[PDB]
Amino acid sequence: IVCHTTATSPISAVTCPPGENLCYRKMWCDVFCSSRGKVVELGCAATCPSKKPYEEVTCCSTDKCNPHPKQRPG
Amino acid sequence: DIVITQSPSLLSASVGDRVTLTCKGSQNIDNYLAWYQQKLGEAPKLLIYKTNSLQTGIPSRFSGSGSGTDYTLTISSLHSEDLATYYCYQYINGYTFGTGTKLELKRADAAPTVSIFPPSTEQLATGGASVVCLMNNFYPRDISVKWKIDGTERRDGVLDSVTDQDSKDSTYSMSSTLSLTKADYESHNLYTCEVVHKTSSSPVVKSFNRN
Amino acid sequence: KSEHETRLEAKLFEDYSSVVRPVEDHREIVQVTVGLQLIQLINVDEVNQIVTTNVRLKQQWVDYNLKWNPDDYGGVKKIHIPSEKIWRPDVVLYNNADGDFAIVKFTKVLLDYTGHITWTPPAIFKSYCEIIVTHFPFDEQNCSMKLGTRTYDGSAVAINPESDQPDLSNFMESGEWVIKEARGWKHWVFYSCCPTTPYLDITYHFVMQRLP
Amino acid sequence: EVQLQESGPGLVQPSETLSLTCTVSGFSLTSYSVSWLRQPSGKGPEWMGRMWDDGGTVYNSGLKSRLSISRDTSKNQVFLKMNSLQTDDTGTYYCTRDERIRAINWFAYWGQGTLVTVSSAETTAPSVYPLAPGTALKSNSMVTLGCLVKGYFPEPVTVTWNSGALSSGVHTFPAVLQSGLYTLTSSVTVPSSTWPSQTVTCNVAHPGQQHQRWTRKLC
Ligand SMILES: *[C@@H]1O[C@H](CO)[C@@H](O[C@@H]2O[C@H](CO)[C@@H](O[C@@H]3O[C@H](CO[C@H]4O[C@H](CO[C@H]5O[C@H](CO)[C@@H](O)[C@H](O)[C@@H]5O)[C@@H](O)[C@H](O[C@H]5O[C@H](CO)[C@@H](O)[C@H](O)[C@@H]5O)[C@@H]4O)[C@@H](O)[C@H](O[C@H]4O[C@H](CO)[C@@H](O)[C@H](O)[C@@H]4O[C@H]4O[C@H](CO)[C@@H](O)[C@H](O)[C@@H]4O[C@H]4O[C@H](CO)[C@@H](O)[C@H](O)[C@@H]4O)[C@@H]3O)[C@H](O)[C@H]2NC(C)=O)[C@H](O)[C@H]1NC(C)=O
Repeated sequence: IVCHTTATSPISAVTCPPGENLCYRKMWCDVFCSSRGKVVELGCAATCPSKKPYEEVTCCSTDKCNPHPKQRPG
Repeated sequence: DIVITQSPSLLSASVGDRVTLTCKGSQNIDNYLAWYQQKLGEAPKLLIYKTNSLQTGIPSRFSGSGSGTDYTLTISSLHSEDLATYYCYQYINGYTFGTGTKLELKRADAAPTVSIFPPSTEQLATGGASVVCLMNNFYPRDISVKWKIDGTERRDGVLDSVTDQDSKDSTYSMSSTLSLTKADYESHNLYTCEVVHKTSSSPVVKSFNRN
Repeated sequence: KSEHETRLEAKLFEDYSSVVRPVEDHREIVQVTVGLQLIQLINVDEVNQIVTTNVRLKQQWVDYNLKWNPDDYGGVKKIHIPSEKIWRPDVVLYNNADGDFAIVKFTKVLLDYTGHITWTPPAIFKSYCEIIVTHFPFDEQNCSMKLGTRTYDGSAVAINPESDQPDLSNFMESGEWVIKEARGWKHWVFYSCCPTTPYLDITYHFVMQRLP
Repeated sequence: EVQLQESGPGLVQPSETLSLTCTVSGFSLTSYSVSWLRQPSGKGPEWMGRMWDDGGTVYNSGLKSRLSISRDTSKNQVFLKMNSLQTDDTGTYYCTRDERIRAINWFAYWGQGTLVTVSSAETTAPSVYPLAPGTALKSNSMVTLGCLVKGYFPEPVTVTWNSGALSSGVHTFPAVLQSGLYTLTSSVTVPSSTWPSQTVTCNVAHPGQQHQRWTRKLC
């Protein structure tokens, strides 16, 4: 599976490694939240990562399904 | 402070030529470099500053370029009134100047107008005598003068002086003066100035005597 | 001499603007070299897992409009000028426990004739620390501090860590704790506002362990 | 409009002070700085010091004790004083109008200059003898006539030909040293019909001794 990733800059589509066949998106407010919006993290995972009360994880199993929230999926 | 070396030291080129002067620094100059023109007996004139800013008034044929350590002034189509010495200078770390690139014009050959003048009445009164010979408007600067007293030559007591190329017509001009006592002057009769230049096979001769 | 340094400061600031980035073309990214100097742990709250540290937030960049020729000012090669008067990248400390951004004192900067700036303003930071649960007969906790430009993004001001570790050379050790380990990592951080334009942090952490 | 003129004595004898002046026009000294430069003989130029636009001064650290720059904004003059002279300080001396960007400065304009030479020798009076030909061949549009400037000290010297109506016809040559005193020649080309009809006369000037004279041809 191919996933968008904030590991790189700018954000890139990467072949998610073997075992890791879900693409994810985690978002959370940091200190800049009122000016820049939520932090955006994109990447690969085998199983869906641990949500925390303040964070907001999502998961999906299709190519480029985890874009930046101001960009189109697929 | 930053030492600066200009090449070429002496430059020969004809009208319409695209000449390029260089100016390399011992350390990084960071574009803070100017160029000025110095004609002989005249106030120096700023051409370029900050590497490539043309000074207001200066012809568009002048242009600058460079970065870091190496810099260049270009004259795209050489005019005759650009015959001068061109100095670069640096102004971030002290104030150091370039050695100087002298600009000399190529030209067609020209033959010297030779005239001779005997020593005047005033000088003869003072117990001295100077015979002068003027060779005006020639090219190249490849000229030999010879003085003669009653047919044999006199190297002793002669003082030659050649000018720098004329602003107008790119020619040189020479003047030599034979200095004698009044005793030694009329001790001889025939006084002759003999000029050898490549615009004639034989020398040009001008002369006089007691009559 | 006083007279030359007076004139120097006047000449430098007559036509200066502290509002614009010190770059010739606006596409240039200003390079700021960042380093955290840890000085002393001054408080340890074990109930809330908060440590107050005294730091200095060492910054270095070049302002091209603040170059001068030493021969013009009696051979002076450096001056101290108030940090209030110049442009600054506005690097701030955050993930602070009480008061989200850390207030940093505005000490003077060292300026030199190439326009180089060095600024080492002191601050009091309050970290939140995570208890490390790997092996703790001897207790251990991990405290971290994030650094980044408040407003500028990574295409205007790039922060570059001077070292892999925080500077512990003027660190006064404790009687109870020891810094086991301490590193700095630079990150590219993206926010919902801005898909194309990244921001930059440097997170310094130190692991403090209790002595027997 | 923007002009600078450097005045001052060509000769100063060693272990004394040199006093120069820079008369200025086109601008005010309150808004523009003025620098002093010089070129030692067989060497490059070097910056001596500056009179700032705000009234203060700065000097080449090597010349710091000898130098002292001042000004008078009503007279539009910048002054130089340079004590304890010697043979190594022999050259041309310019004043310049400086332009700036932020705290950086450079030399924008110049004056003609002033030659300054350091030797004990006395200021010698020139001798201007006439030079006129013997034979007259044809009635053609070119005939050379000249003046012999002999035995003056020091350089430079400036020759004038019938006021200044000579213009493009004149040649003057570099002077030469024979035994510690200079000697120079100058010439001019005219129509050969002019030389018999019109009277022909040159006039010379020498700045070190203030010397001046005129001479007509005794053909
Ligand atoms: C106490 O708490 C603190 C604070 O929470 C904890 O701090 C964390 O500590 C860990 C280390 O323990 C840090 O992880 C490392 O982070 C660095 C830096 O990460 C950033 O930069 C990455 C790369 O950037 C560069 O390359 C890319 C090209 O891909 C380029 O675009 C970019 O411009 C730049 O040039 C980013 O990928 C990375 O993104 C990730 O994290 C973001 C959030 O932080 C997130 O948004 C992203 O989605 C993404 O998840 C980030 O921006 C990493 O460089 C480093 O990664 C290496 O190490 C791990 C080891 O597990 C491995 O997974 C990686 O694949 C990578 O592997 C190399 O190094 C290994 C050794 O370290 C080695 O084993 C490998 O062989 C491999 O080495 C090869 O390459 C390198 C060159 O890269 C070369 O040197 C070698 O010779 C060899 O060729 C880690 O992930 C955390 O950053 C840090 N977190 C914070 C907030 O500070 C602390 O750990 C706690 N301590 C305790 C005791 O509890």
